Amino acid sequence: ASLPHPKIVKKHTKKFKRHHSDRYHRVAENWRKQKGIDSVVRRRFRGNISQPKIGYGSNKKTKFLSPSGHKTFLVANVKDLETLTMHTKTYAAEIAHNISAKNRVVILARAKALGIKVTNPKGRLAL
Amino acid sequence: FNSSIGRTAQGKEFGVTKARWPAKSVKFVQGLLQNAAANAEAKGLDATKLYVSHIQVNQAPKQRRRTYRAHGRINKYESSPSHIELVVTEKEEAVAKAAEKKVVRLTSRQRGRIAAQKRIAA
Amino acid sequence: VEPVVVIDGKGHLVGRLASVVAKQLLNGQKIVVVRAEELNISGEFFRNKLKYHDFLRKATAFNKTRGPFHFRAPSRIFYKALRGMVSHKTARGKAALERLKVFEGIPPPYDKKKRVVVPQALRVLRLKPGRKYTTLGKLSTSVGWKYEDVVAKLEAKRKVSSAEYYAKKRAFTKKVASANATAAESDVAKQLAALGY
Amino acid sequence: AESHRLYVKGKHLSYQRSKRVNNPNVSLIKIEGVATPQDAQFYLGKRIAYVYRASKEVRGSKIRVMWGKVTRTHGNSGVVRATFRNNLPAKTFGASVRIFLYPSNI
Amino acid sequence: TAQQAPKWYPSEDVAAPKKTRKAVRPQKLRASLVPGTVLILLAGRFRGKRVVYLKHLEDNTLLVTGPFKVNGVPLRRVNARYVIATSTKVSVEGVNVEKFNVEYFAKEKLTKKEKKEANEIKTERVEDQKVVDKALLAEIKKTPLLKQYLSASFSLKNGDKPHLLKF
RNA sequence: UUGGCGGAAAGGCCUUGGGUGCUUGCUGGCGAAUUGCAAUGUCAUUUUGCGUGGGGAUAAAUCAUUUGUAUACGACUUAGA
RNA sequence: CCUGAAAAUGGAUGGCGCUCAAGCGUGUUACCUAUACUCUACCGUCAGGGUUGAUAUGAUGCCCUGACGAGUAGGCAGGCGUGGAGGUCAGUGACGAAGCCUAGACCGUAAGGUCGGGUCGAACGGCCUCUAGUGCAGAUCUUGGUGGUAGUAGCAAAUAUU
RNA sequence: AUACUGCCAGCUGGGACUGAGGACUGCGACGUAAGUCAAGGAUGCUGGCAUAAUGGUUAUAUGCCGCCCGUCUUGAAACAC
RNA sequence: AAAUUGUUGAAAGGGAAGGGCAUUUGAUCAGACAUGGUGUUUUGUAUU
Repeated sequence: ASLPHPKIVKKHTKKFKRHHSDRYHRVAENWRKQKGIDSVVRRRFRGNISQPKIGYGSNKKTKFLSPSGHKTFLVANVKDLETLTMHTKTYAAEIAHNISAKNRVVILARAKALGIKVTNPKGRLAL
Repeated sequence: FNSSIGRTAQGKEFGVTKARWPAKSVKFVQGLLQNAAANAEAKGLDATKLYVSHIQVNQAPKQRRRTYRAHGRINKYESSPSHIELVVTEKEEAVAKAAEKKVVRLTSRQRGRIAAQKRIAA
Repeated sequence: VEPVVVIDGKGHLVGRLASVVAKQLLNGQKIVVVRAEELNISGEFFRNKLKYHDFLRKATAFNKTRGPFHFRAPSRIFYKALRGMVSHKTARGKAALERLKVFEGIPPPYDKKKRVVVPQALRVLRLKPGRKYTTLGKLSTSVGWKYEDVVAKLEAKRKVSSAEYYAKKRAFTKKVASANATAAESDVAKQLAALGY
Repeated sequence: AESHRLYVKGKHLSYQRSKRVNNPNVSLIKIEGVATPQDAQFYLGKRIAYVYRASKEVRGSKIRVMWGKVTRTHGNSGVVRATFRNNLPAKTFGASVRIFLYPSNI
Repeated sequence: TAQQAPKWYPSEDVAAPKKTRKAVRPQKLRASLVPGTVLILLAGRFRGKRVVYLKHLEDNTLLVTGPFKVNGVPLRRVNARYVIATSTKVSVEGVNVEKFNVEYFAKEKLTKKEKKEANEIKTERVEDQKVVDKALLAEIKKTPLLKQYLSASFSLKNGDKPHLLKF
């Protein structure tokens, strides 16, 4: 398709889970930096969870890109498709979840008409 | 639910040491078994190949009472009622067999090797 | 190299042999050790008896049945050394100790087969001449091993059997060599020799 | 006749490691018959296969293989350092591996 | 809509790569393989099998043959890094070797639509192989035991250390 | 099978016998390809089946009852067609 | 090296063990590896700069170069999320909004966002701003609910029932 | 001549990791001039599958590592709360 | 909804469990080869 752009396999794919979220149910997995004085996670002891930081940032020339190489644009109608028309190979439409079935098939038909990629062109239909 | 209960010989049939004779639970369960047998008879089932295919007892809302303790204190005295459900089904043989075909993907080297083996075989 | 390596313990220093065997087991080689009663320890017999007496003194205060277990057999003494040199509380250590086998004397499946030597652990090659050493069988009998005489009798029986086998093999081999000499000095033998075989 | 081995037997021993930290990306290989870095040099830059068997047929076979190569020596006793396509499972410590003669130079 | 026109215009035209300075130079083969040397194929269908090296093809490959009558290896191409050169050598005089090339080893790649879900040789190719191997046998005959040496396949035995082993 | 030996964990080691194969000890004839320049390129364990069939002699234990050389309950020691 | 040299659970050159050592003193020399050093890629920060050729890039746009990156108390900056308000999307919706469940997917370093599949039936969201009763893991926090303990302690004074 | 030391803008060989990047450009090398180069960052050729094969997620297993968080404190895993 | 429970079922289990780095195995899943390519032997050539 295109050139082998960077961010091939491994920078950090694992989710950054909050400390002790597995220990307690009251503790959600949404990341929270440990502010404790004696916290081993904050103190960065060996064998502990890794903390989010700026070093993990993905390449600027590939950030926000999907595996297909397209940035995902949330679309609610053929008007958003029209604004996505001229950038087919770099953008991919994604129908909003609260779109009715008939309108969803309308967006799918229009996106097929102008070649715009859709990241969920399979919902609310049979095979 | 067997902590600190006694032991008996009548558990050796099940390989355990702790068994009891819960008369009230047995009466409730056998009443429900009779009800299920009646339901199956009304449905036209065999009633001789019937086996308990599903059974489940879960907790019900507690019935609250009070007990009186030393030094003018009040503690709960609660019953633990049961929601019992069971489904008796006509017993049948093995449901199905002949699993998926599991299409095989062979490379050029593998196809050449199998062709050579087939040619060598006589 | 080999699927199973059989080492006889006679003339070997317990620590050096245990270290070598432990490294081989970790590298993945199955090992059996025989003549563990004829294994050797450097130092006076009294010194090693005192060391084992300290080991015996070590035991759990509140339950000796869960305390350290002081095995008296020579093969189990060698096993204790090897288990000390192998990380035995992990699955890799359990695998290595399963790969290891130790015996007193040589049971049939191993006395009918080949026994190798470890020069790095041999007492003659390692110890300075004149330095005192100890025999594992004697030390084990001192600390309470009850089968020195039985193992000695069985080893004597096996040694006579092996001596008769060796006499038969030596006679057969010398006849083979005599016939090879008769059929020798041929073109094929001369060609092989001049080539370098 | 009875022998068809075109490789050299070796043992995957462990990972590259310090006393208390290991690096799974590099494995240590003991080549059979090699006891010195001098022969390790001849064995440098050579393909390695770890061949194992799985109970499930994946692509027409029940045998799976991991590919790597001897890259450089390790120590004074003929142990070499190998890097595989995927790091070895670490249950294969002291496990049989095959070192092939290719890419050949002799 | 959310926007009438994007103020920033992304690049649509793919950036053509600039002129790379990586020229191609002819491969330098190792000195241990000269045409006529007996090689040991180590991989493929004929792995561990002794063939004879004839020509260095233009696509960095080696043109070898069994000969076919000896061990069943036809006139093929192999890889220098996968062959093992030996001290044994046969003179390739009297053979024609300049006819074969990549055009000779054209593939005619099979199509994707044709898949073998259930389960030949050119007469010119077989005749060329016959002529070449006839000439090669006419050479090979004079050296004793060489025909059997090429017929036998190579293998590594217990105790064989290739680093200490001379080919 | 005849003749043995081997109880340390023998379970293996030998031996006179008959039938077949193979033999590269030496000389031959035919075949190999296209797995397409390499892909481990697949080769020698514990059991199961409404199996493929040849031999095969068709039992115990537990609960319940009982005993008291036993016993908190288990367990134990007996009896009972 | 030995004697001097004796303390209480069993016991510690880290352990095994080691005796021309695997001990002690001293010398070559090879070898192992830290988030350190060198080189390369990427992220961010900072600094120095280039850019008014088309009637294409709010020049807060694009681009070049180099250096740097620990962090409690604390400071500042840039962002995520919530309840309401003014605009706009003539935005989403009973052909299914909000909500909830889902070892299903994608994106962001992250706060989180978007989607796939179930349940559900009436409202709700993005963008530019305004506003605050705006983010919980703790406070022997408040209210409510629920566990293990646990079918456990126990339901044995007042003679006694058949 | 040769333990040695120092230098070579000396000659060969075997390995490994990496391949960042643009609409004319710069600095250079190579027979008495056509232009080509290893000179401001990888290309050429050839193979296998047109898929869970590579991968992402997840549950185990394995090697090494990993003390329970918040707080007071010079010092907390603490037999401190 | 959660805590806390009973049952489709899946895996683990020698005095805890949970976690990080890295693979393996089993389960599951997205991305990608009708993409803007041959002008006429297959066709459903104003549809290419």
